[PDB]
Amino acid sequence: DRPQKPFDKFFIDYIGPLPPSQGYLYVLVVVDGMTGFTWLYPTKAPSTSATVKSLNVLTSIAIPKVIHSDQGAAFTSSTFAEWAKERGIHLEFSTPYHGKVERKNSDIKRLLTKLLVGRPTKWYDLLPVVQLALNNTYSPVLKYTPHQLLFGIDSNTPFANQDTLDLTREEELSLLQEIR
Amino acid sequence: DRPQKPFDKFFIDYIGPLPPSQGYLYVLVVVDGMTGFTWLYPTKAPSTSATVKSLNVLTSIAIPKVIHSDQGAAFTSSTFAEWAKERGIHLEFSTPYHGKVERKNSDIKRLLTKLLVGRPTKWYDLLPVVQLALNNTYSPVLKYTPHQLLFGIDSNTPFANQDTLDLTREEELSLLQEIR
Amino acid sequence: LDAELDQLLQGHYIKGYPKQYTYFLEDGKVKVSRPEGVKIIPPQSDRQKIVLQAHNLAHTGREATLLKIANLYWWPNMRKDVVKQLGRCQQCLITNASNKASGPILRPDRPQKPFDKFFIDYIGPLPPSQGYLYVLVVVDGMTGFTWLYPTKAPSTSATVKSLNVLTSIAIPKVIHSDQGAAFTSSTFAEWAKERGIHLEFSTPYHPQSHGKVERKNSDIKRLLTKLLVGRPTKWYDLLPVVQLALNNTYSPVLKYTPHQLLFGIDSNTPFANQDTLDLTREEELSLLQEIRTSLYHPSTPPASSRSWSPVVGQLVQERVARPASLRPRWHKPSTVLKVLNPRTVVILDHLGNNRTVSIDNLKPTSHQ
Amino acid sequence: LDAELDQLLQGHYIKGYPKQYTYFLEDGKVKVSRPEGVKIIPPQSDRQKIVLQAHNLAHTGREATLLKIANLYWWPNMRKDVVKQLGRCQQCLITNASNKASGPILRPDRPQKPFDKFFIDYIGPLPPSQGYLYVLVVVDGMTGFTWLYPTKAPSTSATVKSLNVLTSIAIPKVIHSDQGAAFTSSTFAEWAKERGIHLEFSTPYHPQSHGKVERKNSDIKRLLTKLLVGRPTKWYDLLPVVQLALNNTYSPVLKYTPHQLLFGIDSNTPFANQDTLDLTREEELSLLQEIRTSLYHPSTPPASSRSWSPVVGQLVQERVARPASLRPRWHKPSTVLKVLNPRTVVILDHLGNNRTVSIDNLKPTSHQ
DNA sequence: ATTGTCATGGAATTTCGCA
DNA sequence: TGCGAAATTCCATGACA
DNA sequence: ATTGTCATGGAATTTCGCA
DNA sequence: TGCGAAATTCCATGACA
Ligand SMILES: CCN1C[C@H](C)n2c(c(O)c3c(=O)n(Cc4ccc(F)c(Cl)c4)nc(C(=O)NC)c32)C1=O
Ligand SMILES: CCN1C[C@H](C)n2c(c(O)c3c(=O)n(Cc4ccc(F)c(Cl)c4)nc(C(=O)NC)c32)C1=O
Ligand SMILES: [Mg+2]
Ligand SMILES: [Mg+2]
Ligand SMILES: [Mg+2]
Ligand SMILES: [Mg+2]
Ligand SMILES: [Mg+2]
Ligand SMILES: [Mg+2]
Ligand SMILES: [N+]
Ligand SMILES: [N+]
Ligand SMILES: [Zn+2]
Ligand SMILES: [Zn+2]
Repeated sequence: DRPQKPFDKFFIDYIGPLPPSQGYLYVLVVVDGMTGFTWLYPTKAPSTSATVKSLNVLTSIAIPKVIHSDQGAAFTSSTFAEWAKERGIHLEFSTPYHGKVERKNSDIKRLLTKLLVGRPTKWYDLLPVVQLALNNTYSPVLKYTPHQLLFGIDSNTPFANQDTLDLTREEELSLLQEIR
Repeated sequence: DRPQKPFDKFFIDYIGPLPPSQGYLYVLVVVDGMTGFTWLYPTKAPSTSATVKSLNVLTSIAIPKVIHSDQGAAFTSSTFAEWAKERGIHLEFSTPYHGKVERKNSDIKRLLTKLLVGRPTKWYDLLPVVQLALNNTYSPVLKYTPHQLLFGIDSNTPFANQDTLDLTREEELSLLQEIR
Repeated sequence: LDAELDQLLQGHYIKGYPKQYTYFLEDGKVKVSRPEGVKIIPPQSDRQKIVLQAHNLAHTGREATLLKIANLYWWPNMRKDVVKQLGRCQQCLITNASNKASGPILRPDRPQKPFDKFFIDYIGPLPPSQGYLYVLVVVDGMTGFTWLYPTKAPSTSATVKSLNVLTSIAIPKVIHSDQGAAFTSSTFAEWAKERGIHLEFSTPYHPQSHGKVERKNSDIKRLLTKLLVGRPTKWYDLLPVVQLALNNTYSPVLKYTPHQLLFGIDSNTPFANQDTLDLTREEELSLLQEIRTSLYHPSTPPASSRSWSPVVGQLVQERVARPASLRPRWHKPSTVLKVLNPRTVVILDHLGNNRTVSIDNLKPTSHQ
Repeated sequence: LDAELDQLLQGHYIKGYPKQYTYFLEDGKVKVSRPEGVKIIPPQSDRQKIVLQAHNLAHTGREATLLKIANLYWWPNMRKDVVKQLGRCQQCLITNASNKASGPILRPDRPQKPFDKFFIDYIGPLPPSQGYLYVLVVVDGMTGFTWLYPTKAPSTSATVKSLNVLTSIAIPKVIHSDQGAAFTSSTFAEWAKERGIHLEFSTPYHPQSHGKVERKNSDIKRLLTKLLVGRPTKWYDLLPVVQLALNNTYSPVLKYTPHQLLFGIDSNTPFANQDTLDLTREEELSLLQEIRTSLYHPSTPPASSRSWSPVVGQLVQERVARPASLRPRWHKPSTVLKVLNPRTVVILDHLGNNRTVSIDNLKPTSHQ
């Protein structure tokens, strides 16, 4: 069995609805399996159309051999199937209702929630820095960040301040005022 | 005494009034002394202004050392004197009331009169051919046309048909109908 | 196809396939173990389609196309199949640049006499001056002697009016010009024929062909510029001054002014040359005929190391004259009918018209 | 003046005036009998005015000016007085062309890492497509890897929006560009500083300085053209295709695609290279670091036979960037403050500002 | 106080297949 | 240890407003 | 069934003044 | 029959839309 590589498998998934930001509500999340590198895309809906529009941008930089997702409607549509077939991408689905990627996805949700407090509406603009944070974050398992593994070099934005990622008592009470 | 040359002396004089042609009435006649070459200029009047405007065209091609004329008002004005002085041209006047040039001037008047019959009004357009005729006309005294003497070559318009230059019985009676 | 590849698998020899390599089946495909790794040998019938796929990714030339293919495949003489395809890609042929230079320029003989040939052209539009916008420039081929006429438009009628004034002095055998609308109109042709003048046209969009007048344009603009420094660009009143100034300027290689070449004696202008003061006009004209025949004539320069020269029957492409944005710079291939000289040809353009054309507006079609 | 010429007439010797010639008075002027004929020797005090008259007829250079003068005059060392005058003619100095070539180009080292330096530029305006008119082109210096963004204008704000999308992936140390309004605005500088990015600017009107991106523009337009042959010029939907196509094209001199240089492995694109299938990612990244350091680097070419190179304190002239019709192509002379490298200088422009400037936009002022 | 570049396709040169 | 032909490298040419 | 040119100013080469 | 310096010639460079 040949070793795991970048572009072997992209894991995609939607996050949202979120509070409106520049008219956007969701985030398409793409994580490369091998490097753990994350790309994020703001969408107005978790539809096949929004997915294609978003992945079209990504696939003009790099094309995965395999896309993996859950059985979200956007991903199981025949339009999405046709789109993938045109690009020679194999689609892969986890069975309904049930490592490195799973952890990364957790970090994203948690990192997002920590920043949409006091400014639940300014996240559109924050996406670039979210990604840079995520991709220049040290991996405990491998000795390297996703940046390092994708490009084979150090980054010019090392995030040496490994941030709390937890909610302070200020934010815990400010988040329970948000729902109210 | 050094030999006579082109541009040594230009002989100028006015002919007219003529019947209107394109609003022009006179002809300024310029004959180079040595070569017998003729340049003609249509003017609206025999004034210093019209002379300067005309000679300005000629003197952008060749400048005479000496201009010779009779004591026409246009030539004896102080404006014309100033004009000549600016260009380093010596002015020369024949005494009031009294060779090669004299003959050429005769030919011009005669050639003009032969052509302003049946079309006393179309002479403006004929000036170019008048000049070409005059300048490619064989000189009995020297073996050469003015063209040949100015440029040192044969012309591409040789006027081998040395024309009558006289008035036919048709033109004699057609000229006495013109005055009537 | 599958036939050739069968013989190959059972150890037999086929021409082109080196026998010293191990050929095998795997995943239902004929493979071979080459020093750079294992490549698939597609059947001959598959190959054209593969090359096309490779090439079309970015419409790449020989090597870049080959490098894509070599990633997955090997077969004998790959580049021949690549080149075959490049030669058939209309988009590549009409869009790519040439990488061959024209042969060295010709230096045609100087016209023998004043008035043998005029070169004419328009300069402009210039800033408005007295309502004029253009200059008609007329250059006598033998002497360099030049006449300037201001015009409102680069039109036949303004050309006709100006040339009537000029041809009062002398009539030229030939007037040579580019293919501007002013000079190619039938009205101008009638004007020429009327006077025994033959019109000669440069090949289209090749101003070098009448380089004498083009070069004089430069001097005219240069002197106008110097004279107008720090003033408003009122050039109309300067035309006559520039004419006179240039006609009486020495060419250092010639040691003569165009005026001297025309007349054999300076007129009353500053610093008039006095050397022939003691000769008769006849002696002067004799020395002139002599000076005119012994003028320096430049020679054709060495060819660049990668020049091309036209051959009858060759495929060549005319340069698009005014290519729109994002459109090809070259016309479809055409055929050389006649080689007029090593720098000029007649082509048949696929429409098919005859067109006489400068080599500088041609490239040889690549990959035959 | 009249003193020197007095000694001369009474047979005495003066330095510069060869004693072997017969000098005399005539018409109240000192003359001499030279092999070419009899010339007037004007007094020293007259000479400057004479040269000026000669030169001003047509603002002629050395020889053509001399030839006018020599018609009437002789004095010792005429050309020195001619040259003195040419060097003082503002109109000639700012209008004439240079006849010296720049020194040979530099071939700066390839940036060492991806993301060390971006070269950026706009292409356009192009035909309208979905209301877009321009393309922002971003080229990574080390890899050649390229990003394309359609814009409505070549503005800071469209640049900022595009670069925010790009810098989501990685932040570069330096972004290098020409001095277009979009890149020099203070808004863009704040955007750069905010992110630790240093802005580096090419010298004005010298697109060679950032030749990487300029050259990529060519390939972008070339591929767009080929793809649009026989269709209307709807390029917007093609940008992504062109980006991907070019990033995965081999440079034949390099034997790599920009994608390979960026990632060390092909993604799932046609004809993906399979050579490192058996290496671990870590082994692959190790071979990559190695490939990156051993890429062909071109060398500085031989100088042309008549090149000039800048020296501190030299008078030079900046090229006018957008010369109006009939206006000089060169600025007034200025002084080289510093020679940054043999191809770039700082000059003081008579105003006097410091300007950093390409040698290609300079000529050395003639006649010192 | 900064700096040309690189696809292209014939030609030149090197390597390959074989002996 | 050397041949003919294929493969590879070399590199002038031209175009980026 | 047509075609580059030539001012320019440092450099290279030739000629001059003198012996 | 040779020197130093002036004169002349040579010629690459660039611009004619
Ligand atoms: C419409 C008919 N027509 C055709 C073209 C437009 N054309 C006409 C001109 O007079 C010129 C012209 O002077 N130059 C300047 C130039 C450029 C390079 C050179 F080597 C030289 Cl000797 C001269 N260029 C062009 C041209 O072809 N530009 C692309 C040109 C013309 O009248
Ligand atoms: C306004 C700021 N600005 C300044 C000038 C206008 N500029 C800008 C550009 O992007 C370019 C450009 O791409 N090219 C094309 C070109 C020509 C020759 C070459 F060698 C290369 Cl490497 C590229 N030319 C110019 C120019 O200077 N024309 C005279 C240019 C720019 O943005
Ligand atoms: Mg989901
Ligand atoms: Mg009278
Ligand atoms: Mg023209
Ligand atoms: Mg022209
Ligand atoms: Mg630009
Ligand atoms: Mg550019
Ligand atoms: N010829
Ligand atoms: N460097
Ligand atoms: Zn193609
Ligand atoms: Zn001047």
